[PDB]
Amino acid sequence: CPVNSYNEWDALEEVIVGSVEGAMLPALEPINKWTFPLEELASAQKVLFETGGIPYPPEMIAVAHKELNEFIHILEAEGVKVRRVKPVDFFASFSTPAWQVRSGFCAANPRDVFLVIGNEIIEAPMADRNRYFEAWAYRDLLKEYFQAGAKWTAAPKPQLFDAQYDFNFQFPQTGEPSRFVVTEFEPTFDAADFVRCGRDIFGQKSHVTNSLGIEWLQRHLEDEYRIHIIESQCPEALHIDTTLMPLAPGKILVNPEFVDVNKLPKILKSWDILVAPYPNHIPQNQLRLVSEWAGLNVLMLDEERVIVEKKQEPMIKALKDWGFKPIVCSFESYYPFLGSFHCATLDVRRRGTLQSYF
Amino acid sequence: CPVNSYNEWDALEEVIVGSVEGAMLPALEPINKWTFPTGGIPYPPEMIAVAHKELNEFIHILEAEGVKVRRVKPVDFFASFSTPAWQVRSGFCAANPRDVFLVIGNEIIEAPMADRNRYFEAWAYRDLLKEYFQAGAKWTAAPKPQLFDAQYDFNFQFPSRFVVTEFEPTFDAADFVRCGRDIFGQKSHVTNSLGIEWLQRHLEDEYRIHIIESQCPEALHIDTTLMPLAPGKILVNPEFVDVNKLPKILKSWDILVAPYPNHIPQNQLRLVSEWAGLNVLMLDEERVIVEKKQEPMIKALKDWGFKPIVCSFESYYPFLGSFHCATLDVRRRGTLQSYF
Repeated sequence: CPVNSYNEWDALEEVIVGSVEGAMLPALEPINKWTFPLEELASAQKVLFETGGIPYPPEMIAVAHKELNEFIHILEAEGVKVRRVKPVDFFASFSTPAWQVRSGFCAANPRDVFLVIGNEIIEAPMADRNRYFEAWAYRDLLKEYFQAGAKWTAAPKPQLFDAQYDFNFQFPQTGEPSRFVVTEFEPTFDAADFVRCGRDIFGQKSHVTNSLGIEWLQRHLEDEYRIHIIESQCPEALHIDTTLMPLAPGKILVNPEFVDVNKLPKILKSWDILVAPYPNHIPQNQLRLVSEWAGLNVLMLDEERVIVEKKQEPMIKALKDWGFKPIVCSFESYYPFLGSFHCATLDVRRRGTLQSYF
Repeated sequence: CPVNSYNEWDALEEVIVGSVEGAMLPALEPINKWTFPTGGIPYPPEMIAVAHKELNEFIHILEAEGVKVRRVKPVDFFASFSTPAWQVRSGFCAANPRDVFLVIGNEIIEAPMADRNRYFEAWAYRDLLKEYFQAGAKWTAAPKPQLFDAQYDFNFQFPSRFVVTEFEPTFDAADFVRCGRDIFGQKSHVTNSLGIEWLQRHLEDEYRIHIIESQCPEALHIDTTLMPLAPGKILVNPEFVDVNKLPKILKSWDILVAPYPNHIPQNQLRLVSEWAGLNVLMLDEERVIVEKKQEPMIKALKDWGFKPIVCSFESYYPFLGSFHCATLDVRRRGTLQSYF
């Protein structure tokens, strides 16, 4: 079976890599405006439109395609087979009986759309209406893997009625408990709100993943897996792979601003908590949807070799001091497409078996 | 758990029933024209009204027999919708729950349906599905198909051969009938080999799916062809099935060959075949709902030792189903067993 991946670190044999061609800007409503701190909202709301329909600037796609090519060259030189997803018509509008949008998004972030659990690929029930058909660019690959023995399932496709979103939402106060824009109307989650450690999987609630979605995944995986939910302190939370990143058995990288290490699930007590260094560096781009914590979005080729971004000099040094072997790559041109190395990949085959590590 | 159904015959406790409200006529192209003896046109209100009346008496019969009957949500079938690759003028209706979902034990599976107009047909059921999930049910979807032009043979002509191609997995749930650890299915104008193979893999830990060969050139759904009525008793359509070519495993069962109806349903709009009389619903191993004009079937079931419960339902036929099509048995009292 060509699909076999149980965690983030077993020796990487085959990976799907995203594509920035034909990419359309994120839509501001009703989710993504809440990924901006209030002081960034003014600039972002000029750039991003209500329901999509605006392409990424061609020059941004071109520069990102160049760094993507170098990233792929590194992967191949390190012995990984790379499957390049082909663009499709993200510019096209689509509609359901209840709502319509002006375009899709893009295929830059395979990690958001699918979970790989052992020999199974699961299509996520995504809360973002503009991403309703994002699996389409991958269906050639999925049908190939299914023909060769992979399991392939979907969460029920959500309706995404207005009831799924809190239109009175406001960020909590500094004291108050966390809260996000999605409601409990129906199950939704993005796959990248989860990271995989064999029989134990860690997730978070976010602006796209609600309790019903987590409950759905726990029931789907209940025979063999346990899902543990962390609390993020990031008010803009959307995806966990700049917050909590397993690197190897017994080693987990944690964001010091988004995680209170003293409130982490107790199962993590047997592991070494590697607290990420501060980057002292804000990436810049003509659209600015960056978080400074993009440096945590690393990709493990095995328990030792880790791809990390060239300007993340503190992360590179910490990884070396922690015993890893960083392989550096320029990749900040990918950040406006809302991912770095981990977001940009789906690790469909890592050599290994299902174990418990805690 | 409230969802618990392993076959077509264990004592029936809870059922979802279809609705004809807001129904849009079926679209001819590219599937349905090959199944008769892009939408946007409603069913005549008079046709809906008469069907609604007979539907209410069917529901009354079920409730009088101790069954809990759940009704769906009224939704906008008139609305158009579109994907990046295609658009349609409307949906269809919620008259046929049996087509849209498969109930396998405690799991409800949403079918990957080949008919573009039925892409959102699960929407009328989602309040119930979320209730059952909240109460412990498993709830899964086959990957939602793209339904590109490549999925259909537009130059199709009757010869077995069907309109759906092998571009991607598609099936309608009603192309399968359930016998505990063994399930019977068929290829049809909407269910292809990739679709069957998907379901076989999804259910491989506990179930075996046996494929029969339909002789019906218009084949669409198996529940007028092959109908398990009780352990060791299966009703077979003599025109659609060669009894000598049935799966070897059926050797140990009694094959009950359906009588000929000598009756063509009379309606202004006639889209189902004369074999609609096989589309019966079992309330247990003995009580069976059967349509009032199907006098040969009523007599045959009686002689075979069943207890027919008669109901007028021909006004539902223009909506492309009868009793089995119009229901989804979510709970029958029983466990998973082998019957072969």
